Amino acid sequence: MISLIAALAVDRVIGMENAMPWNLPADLAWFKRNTLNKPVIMGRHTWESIGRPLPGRKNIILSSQPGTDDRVTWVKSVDEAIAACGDVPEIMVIGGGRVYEQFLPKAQKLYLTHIDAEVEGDTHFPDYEPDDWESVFSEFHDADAQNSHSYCFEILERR
Ligand SMILES: NC(=O)c1ccc[n+]([C@@H]2O[C@H](COP(=O)([O-])OP(=O)(O)OC[C@H]3O[C@@H](n4cnc5c(N)ncnc54)[C@H](OP(=O)(O)O)[C@@H]3O)[C@@H](O)[C@H]2O)c1
Ligand SMILES: Nc1nc(=O)c2nc(CNc3ccc(C(=O)N[C@@H](CCC(=O)O)C(=O)O)cc3)cnc2[nH]1
Ligand SMILES: [Mn+2]
Ligand SMILES: [Mn+2]
Ligand SMILES: [Mn+2]
Repeated sequence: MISLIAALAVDRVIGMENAMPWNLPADLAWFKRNTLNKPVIMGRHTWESIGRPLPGRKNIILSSQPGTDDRVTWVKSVDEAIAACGDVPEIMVIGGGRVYEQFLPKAQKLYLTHIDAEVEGDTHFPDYEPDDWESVFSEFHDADAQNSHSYCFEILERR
């Protein structure tokens, strides 16, 4: 099974200048819980944005060019990325925009955080078709001293 996980600001913005400008510790904790002990697939730009391997997960990087770090696994196509995960119950696709576009048609589940924040971005989550997806979990949180925007955790499953 393939799942996508992402955090979206207003208008599906996910990034600006190869960074995420907000800071929501509760959402990063949600990301860790939902990805630990699973393989994670990311594009090369997102690898550079994170800047180090994510511990406790098999890190698989898509790039058309040879890899430059043997602490992670490098692959050259979507099918190779999936194969490199092996026989696991759930593969997590962790972006960025280009990678999400390619894996969305193959995904059964979306883990989306909707953040009540406006930021001028250059990368968006794919326009997906709402009719194709059932919301099976949603949990809203007001802003607090650690998290400066309100946010909603949602899990959707392909109908
Ligand atoms: N808010 C969130 O949830 C979230 C999550 C992830 C990322 N982000 C943000 O998203 C932005 C990065 O997204 P992005 O769309 O620019 O880049 P991306 O999807 O992370 O990386 C694109 C790169 O991946 C490689 N690639 C993708 N598909 C491939 C394929 N089929 N075969 C081979 N290589 C492939 C290519 O690398 P080569 O050029 O080396 O061939 C391509 O240039 C950053 O701002 C980041 O902070 C946000
Ligand atoms: N919901 C969601 N939020 C995100 O921030 C997110 N980020 C990415 C890509 N970028 C990043 C950037 C940093 C870390 C990171 O530092 N993660 C640590 C945090 C642990 C914690 O804060 O408790 C990790 O071990 O996962 C992960 C992904 C992909 N999907 C996402 N999905
Ligand atoms: Mn092929
Ligand atoms: Mn197999
Ligand atoms: Mn806000």
